[PDB]
Amino acid sequence: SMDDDQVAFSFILDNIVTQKMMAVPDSWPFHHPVNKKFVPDYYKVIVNPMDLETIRKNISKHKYQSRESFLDDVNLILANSVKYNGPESQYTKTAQEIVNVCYQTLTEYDEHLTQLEKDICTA
Amino acid sequence: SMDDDQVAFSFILDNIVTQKMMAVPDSWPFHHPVNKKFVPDYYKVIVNPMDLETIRKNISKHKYQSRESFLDDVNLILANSVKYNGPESQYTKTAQEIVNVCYQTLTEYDEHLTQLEKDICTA
Repeated sequence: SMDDDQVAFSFILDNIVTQKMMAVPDSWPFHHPVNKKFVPDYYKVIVNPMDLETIRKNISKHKYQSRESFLDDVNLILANSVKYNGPESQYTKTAQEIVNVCYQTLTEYDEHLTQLEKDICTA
Repeated sequence: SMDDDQVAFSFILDNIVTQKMMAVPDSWPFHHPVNKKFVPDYYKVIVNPMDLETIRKNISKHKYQSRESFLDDVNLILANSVKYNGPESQYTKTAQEIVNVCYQTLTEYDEHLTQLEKDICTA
């Protein structure tokens, strides 16, 4: 955590979220936990909610040491939207675009992220 | 088929399935229709089953003239796994890697696929 390699890794993840994922058009409903005021049954339907703010808080606490656990939480946003909104919902298409810009940016950064992941583990 | 644009389009889709999607680790359960011998209630729960072999058979018969109909079947695999296995299931995570690498590869081939789609449409 105090390790600069961990901090640099978390910093890159945070910027995937703020520069790319939160920039998806109409993505605001995914930026924060679902508000039960407007979606009253959400937490009765969805057992493990996930949203971009929760991921950013995990990043700020250095809870991700490799990209797989980060991508697992990102993917959960989409899977939850398939369950709640439906597989063909406009919201699900937006969530898949959030996933796509994340996944594809992770691919672009593969060699950089691999080095950081190794240096986090070594430390 | 004798239309070379359609054949080339299908050929590219087929290679997205065999080179990328079927190469996902532990993805074999998605390669063929679910075997009810091992998953006895599957077809009682899932009304529109889908799998990668069925998609490949559709590709061989040139069912897809654009990426949209192809993606509809790809996303149906994921929708079925969210419903049957749950949003957090290891199987759903595998399905999401299949879907995610599919979108990423389609984006990589965008310039080829857009031209082919237009040349199929004009005819």
